[PDB]
Amino acid sequence: MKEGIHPKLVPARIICGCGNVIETYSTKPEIYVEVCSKCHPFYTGQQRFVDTEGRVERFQRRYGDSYRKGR
Amino acid sequence: MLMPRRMKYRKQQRGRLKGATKGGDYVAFGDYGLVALEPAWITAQQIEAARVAMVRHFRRGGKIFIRIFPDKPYTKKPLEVRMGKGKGNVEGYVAVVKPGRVMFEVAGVTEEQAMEALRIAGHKLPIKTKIVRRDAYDEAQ
Amino acid sequence: KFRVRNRIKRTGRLRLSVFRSLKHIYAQIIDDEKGVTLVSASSLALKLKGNKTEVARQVGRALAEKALALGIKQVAFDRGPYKYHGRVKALAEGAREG
Amino acid sequence: GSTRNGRDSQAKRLGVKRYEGQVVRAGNILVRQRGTRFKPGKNVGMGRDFTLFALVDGVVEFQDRGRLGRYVHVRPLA
Amino acid sequence: DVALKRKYYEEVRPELIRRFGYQNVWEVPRLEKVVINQGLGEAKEDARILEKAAQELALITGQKPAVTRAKKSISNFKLRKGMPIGLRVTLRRDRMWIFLEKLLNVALPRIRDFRGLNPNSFDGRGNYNLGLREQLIFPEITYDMVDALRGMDIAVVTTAETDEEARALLELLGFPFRK
Amino acid sequence: VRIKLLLECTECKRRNYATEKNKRNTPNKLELRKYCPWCRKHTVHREVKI
RNA sequence: CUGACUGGGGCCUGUAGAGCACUGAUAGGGCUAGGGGGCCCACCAGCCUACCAAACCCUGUCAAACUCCGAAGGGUCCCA
RNA sequence: GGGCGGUCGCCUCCUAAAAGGUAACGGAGGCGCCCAAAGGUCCCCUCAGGCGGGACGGAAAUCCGCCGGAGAGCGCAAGGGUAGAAGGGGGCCUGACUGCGAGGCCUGCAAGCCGAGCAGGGGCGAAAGCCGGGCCUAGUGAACCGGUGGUCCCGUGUGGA
RNA sequence: UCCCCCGUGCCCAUAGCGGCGUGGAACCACCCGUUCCCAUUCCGAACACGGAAGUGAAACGCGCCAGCGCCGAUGGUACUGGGCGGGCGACCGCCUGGGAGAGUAGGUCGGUGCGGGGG
Ligand SMILES: [Mg+2]
Ligand SMILES: [Mg+2]
Ligand SMILES: [Mg+2]
Ligand SMILES: [Mg+2]
Ligand SMILES: [Mg+2]
Ligand SMILES: [Mg+2]
Ligand SMILES: [Mg+2]
Ligand SMILES: [Mg+2]
Ligand SMILES: [Mg+2]
Ligand SMILES: [Mg+2]
Ligand SMILES: [Mg+2]
Ligand SMILES: [Mg+2]
Ligand SMILES: [Mg+2]
Ligand SMILES: [Mg+2]
Ligand SMILES: [Mg+2]
Ligand SMILES: [Mg+2]
Ligand SMILES: [Mg+2]
Ligand SMILES: [Mg+2]
Repeated sequence: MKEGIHPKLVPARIICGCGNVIETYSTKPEIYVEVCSKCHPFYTGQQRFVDTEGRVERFQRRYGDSYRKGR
Repeated sequence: MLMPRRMKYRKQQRGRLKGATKGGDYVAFGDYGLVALEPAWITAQQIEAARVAMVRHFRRGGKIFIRIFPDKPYTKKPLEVRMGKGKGNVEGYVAVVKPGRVMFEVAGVTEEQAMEALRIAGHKLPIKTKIVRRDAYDEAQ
Repeated sequence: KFRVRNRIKRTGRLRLSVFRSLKHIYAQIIDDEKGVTLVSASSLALKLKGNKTEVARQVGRALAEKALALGIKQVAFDRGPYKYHGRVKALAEGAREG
Repeated sequence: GSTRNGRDSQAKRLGVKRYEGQVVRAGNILVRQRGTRFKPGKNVGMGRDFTLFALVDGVVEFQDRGRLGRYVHVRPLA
Repeated sequence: DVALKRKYYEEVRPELIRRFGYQNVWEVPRLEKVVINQGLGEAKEDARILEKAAQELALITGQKPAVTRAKKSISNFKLRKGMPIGLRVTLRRDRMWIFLEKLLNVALPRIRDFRGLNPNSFDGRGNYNLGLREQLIFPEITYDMVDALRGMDIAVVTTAETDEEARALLELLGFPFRK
Repeated sequence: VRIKLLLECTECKRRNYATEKNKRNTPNKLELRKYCPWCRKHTVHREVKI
């Protein structure tokens, strides 16, 4: 036990982001968002940054056919 | 020459030369062996003078085997110095050998060339050292 | 390989051995360098009471009256694996007196 | 060119002073030992410098047997 | 009390049957202890010891960790005897699951790296140091006592022998895979 | 020698001494001690400058 | 009648001898932490080292200040 | 041979010939100290390394598991011994007492060392039991002349000094 | 008058190490909790207390496996009191007794007391 420096860990409720958070143990009730953020086989939780969010007029096929004109 | 690179103590004693061999009679490495017969010391100059007299004698084949190692420092006082006042300086490490111990063992050298080579290196040593060949006198069961 | 071995000193040459299992306890009194157990009082060999720490009073009176019945007084006490805490088997007869 | 080291300590002169099969009195030193080469048995006491002596008088006996060290046993006479 | 205990009892104990295990009662693998260490971070954060990681650590899991000594004065890293530098704690109870279910669900998001951690960090006899980097940003602590990066180190010790028998447990308990 | 400050402990009420040191370098300043006198039967003892 | 010495019983040692399990040096052989390094490759995605070499295991050794071992003897005590 | 140089005391190992002793201007080294805890009692734990890992990390900081029986440590050089503690951690205390001390080791003598136990009064432990300093061997100096406290013993006819 | 298990011993690695079995009705261990007497540089892991619904997985006992380790015989010298000789020396030879250490055969994974429980 050792009552003393060891606190009682007063109950406080977290804001229940991804289902029910593991319940009232610590007095820190605040997260940013999205406790799990995915089901955790990591189902492509993307926010479409500098990579292929803009896919029009680049990473495309322009300037004619599939380039039979080569030789 | 050669010398042991590390020692517990620098100087040590002499002792006696009795006892038969305390190991080192069976060859177990080569096909021949130069075996001693009289108790004496083997200086590193006697090791070098007998080791050069093999590689300069026979060439291009035959590995030479030495089974002697000097760990006894020969202690000699400087010249024109009276007695006492501590021990002398260390000049060259010597190797104690017993009679019936095999010192030099040629490898890959035939009969008529190994008898000659061990005969040349036999005169570099102050000991009556006869020559033995590979026999069935091993320590196997 | 845990052992404390408070049984190693043996200045007093006559000790009371104590074994506490997790179910019940039992105790003996040994005579040293001879290997003869004089008297003993064992729970579930005489099956005195169910609660394991309430055993110590009745086996203290029982082993005390059997020790005085066998006529040995100057005894001792071991503490080999266990702390002197919880069960005490305190007595007021026999020279252990604790 | 002088003598480097030529001094030596005076011997403290340890050793076994009472062998077994010897009648002793209460207080005889059984062995003067440097370290505890002998472990106390019955009626044997140690001192400051690991010296063990007899507590009672009688015929002494060694080597009850090993696995912990050599034993000294001052056995009384009956 | 109960914190993902249904995933502890009917997602582990019958799941370790028909493909793993010798299917008696106790050689099915389970959790014995999960040690957690500070180890000063990089080096000594101060010349004199300050004992505040016991306070924010007692905030995040509500218990004081023992500040233990140092070894022989090698003095290449100004090593010394005394003035304890340990900050180690095991604390195995249901209080283990009180904090381990918090960091089990809060630490895999809310810190940025490649998605997850090594399945090659398993060791012999199944004791598995997992080794998170820092987490003083979002262990829901709100920047309390920002001295340095000041991470910690976790080892979740299983019971069974092989890495396939701890690997049988841990990502069926919810760990990531292939870094 | 010259660090030990070898001294003797006084009766702290009447007369005797006990002859044991107390270091001046390490701050072992004004160390109380109980010791056995002859007449006063295990009273307290303190230092003296000699 | 205890003595020098001798016979019957114990106890003790670490010398001769022997040995490498301990403390060090060691003639080779195998394995190769790694290092001038790398044939030279989007660097780890290698390959043999006829380059060096840590540590380990064998065939072999040496020791007054090494002993896992260990006499012949000597000392001591009881009886004759 | 003397002078020059080195040494003069104590401890450790060998020389040293298996009891003890044993020399040389023989070899290898240390000391003129230190700890109110580095002491006593009581209660817990077993080390150093190697392997598999780590978040920084030298291949040594700190943590986990296995192997590891003593190759670590025990203030200090070396030897002995030690985990069935003398080693590391914590509580309480100062026996780091006073009067003695049977019986001994060794010694030419002087010295040096062990000391069960008796009384008074303690400390620790519930007790059994231990404690008259330090795990041990070096860390010192006979005698004479005086210094500081107590003792009120003598104090030169008497009382005092 | 016998087997199994638990305490406590003596033999001092022929007792251990490593692998393979096996046992809980019967003790013992494991386990479920901590509520108080108790505790942790931190934690009921180890001490402590209620138990005991589940178990012999781990540990613990018994049984097997000689390689791992250990013990290790008869001869044979090395060595040596004691006596007699040789060699210029380094050092050797004979007799009388004594008698190793390695190595080889082989042995072993225990032997034997006291007090309790069950049949
Ligand atoms: Mg053990
Ligand atoms: Mg203990
Ligand atoms: Mg215990
Ligand atoms: Mg007579
Ligand atoms: Mg006589
Ligand atoms: Mg005789
Ligand atoms: Mg020798
Ligand atoms: Mg020899
Ligand atoms: Mg004899
Ligand atoms: Mg001697
Ligand atoms: Mg002699
Ligand atoms: Mg101490
Ligand atoms: Mg103790
Ligand atoms: Mg005298
Ligand atoms: Mg000390
Ligand atoms: Mg007058
Ligand atoms: Mg007058
Ligand atoms: Mg000559």
